[PDB]
Amino acid sequence: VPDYQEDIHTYLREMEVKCKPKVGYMKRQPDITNSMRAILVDWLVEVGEEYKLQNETLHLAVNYIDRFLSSMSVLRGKLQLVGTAAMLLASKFEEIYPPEVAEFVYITDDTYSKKQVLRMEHLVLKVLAFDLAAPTVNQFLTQYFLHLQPANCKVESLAMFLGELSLIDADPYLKYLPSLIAGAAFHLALYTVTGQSWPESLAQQTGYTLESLKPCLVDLHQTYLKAPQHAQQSIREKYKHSKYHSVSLLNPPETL
Amino acid sequence: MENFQKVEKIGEGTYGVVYKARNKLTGEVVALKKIRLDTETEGVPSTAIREISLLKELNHPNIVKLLDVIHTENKLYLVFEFLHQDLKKFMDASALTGIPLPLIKSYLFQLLQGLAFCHSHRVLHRDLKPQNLLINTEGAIKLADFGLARAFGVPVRTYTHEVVTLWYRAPEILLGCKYYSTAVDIWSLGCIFAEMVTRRALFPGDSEIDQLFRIFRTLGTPDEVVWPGVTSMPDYKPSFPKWARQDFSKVVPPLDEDGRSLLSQMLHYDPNKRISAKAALAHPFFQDVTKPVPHL
Ligand SMILES: Nc1ncnc2c1ncn2[C@@H]1O[C@H](COP(=O)(O)OP(=O)(O)O)[C@@H](O)[C@H]1O
Ligand SMILES: [Mg+2]
Repeated sequence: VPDYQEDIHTYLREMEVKCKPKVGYMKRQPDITNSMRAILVDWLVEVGEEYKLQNETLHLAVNYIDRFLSSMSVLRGKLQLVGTAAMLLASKFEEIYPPEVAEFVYITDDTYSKKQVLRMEHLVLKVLAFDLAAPTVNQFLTQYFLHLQPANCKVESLAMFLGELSLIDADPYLKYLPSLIAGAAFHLALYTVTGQSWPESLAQQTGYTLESLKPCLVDLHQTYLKAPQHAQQSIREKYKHSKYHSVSLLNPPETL
Repeated sequence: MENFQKVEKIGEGTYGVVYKARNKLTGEVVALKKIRLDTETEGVPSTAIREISLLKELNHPNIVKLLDVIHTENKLYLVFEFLHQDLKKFMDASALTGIPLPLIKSYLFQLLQGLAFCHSHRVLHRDLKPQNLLINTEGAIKLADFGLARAFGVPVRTYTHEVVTLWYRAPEILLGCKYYSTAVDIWSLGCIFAEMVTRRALFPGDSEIDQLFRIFRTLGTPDEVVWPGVTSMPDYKPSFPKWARQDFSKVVPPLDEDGRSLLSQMLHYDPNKRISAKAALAHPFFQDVTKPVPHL
């Protein structure tokens, strides 16, 4: 435990409140819905796999997208341009090796031109005022993982999977802060794999009792049960792989 | 744009130029960093995207202030507060005289406060060298040039291998560790501390292997006792000559016992045992610290 570690957690807990998108913004969007958003995010999951991008890059792109759509009206035909420039920007921030723009143009099958993607990058930068370093569910998970001695990798792959599922459905999950989503996903992953529960050490560090995770936990549990039915499958396909311990193939618990 | 008169060109990079400039309306003197988007068919360079997003969150007396960002189609300007000069120019001007001990201690104390702030905010600097450090006329020094900086996770993943200017580069990077962290910044400051004291670069390597050997010759060749895991590192070779650690009375003659103690903790081989910025600030070396005015 480095001595700046507690400071970083406190800082991120403050930043997640400042970088939070408006919870009800999709109502105010005339032409696009929670369902088009799910199709976009799911597609971004596949783009991430095709280019072997980090999970963090995916979580950042979604944060950028939701904040951009919080202040800007977008027609359905331009939604994917917003998502593509969001992914390009998260790639430049997060990745050692960001894909070049011509590759992002290729992955949309020439739906947009290079000039459009670059111009959308400019607009997204302007609208977010270059504040690109957002806390994500992913960053909070990796901190929570340190409370497992010894590390349980299966619990980790499962928590990551549950956290990534939350990105798909704006309703309910925009209602919860990344830190709380990460808390429920961690406890749910841990209970599923080891049958154990949210550690007292995390309850003290985060301030969340198991009780306070309950609302988000009920939601997350349902999402988990219904995952094979959900119209968007890219995350399940991704977490079937052995590098993830095929955790998407694990049966969820029936009750909590 | 039209409200800045360019006074002089104070810096250059392949990215663009840095000018000392004056706001024509308010009279405010600024440093103006121009970044070429036009020769970028890739759009805004990730180096600029990181520099801006990270600087905007870092607000501290010992970190240079980003005043404004002007983003047009063909160009990107960063506007910073103007400071008298970088620590390299100061060191060259002081090469004959020497920098007074109370001033070296003040500057190290301040650099450590800026760095501890960066780290508490989950930013790695990764280019700490004298030309990226800025001093004003009132005795302040500030971290600058966040172009190589990165937000890091807890715990860290593998980040970019090519980071830190060779002379200031930590051994865990030279030996090719996949994981590195805040300790690389502490190592660079250690080198800068020694450089202020002796008026000479501590490890002036002309290549990666040369850099490594210069470090070994001074601190001794690391073994599994002082640095567990070192012989297992990707670029480690068992054929490396084994040199013995020199006495610090040889390395930094002017330094007192407290100074030598701090420097050696900043140069510890094992990144895990290397002193943190927070802990460095609490070291006895700083108990008398004052803020003297430099001579320019
Ligand atoms: N705020 C400033 N005040 C005075 N000089 C500066 C300032 N910022 C940069 N400079 C000068 O210009 C330099 C180059 O700019 P820097 O920010 O380091 O970016 P780069 O090294 O990528 O060009 C520094 O070495 C410094 O001497
Ligand atoms: Mg520089």
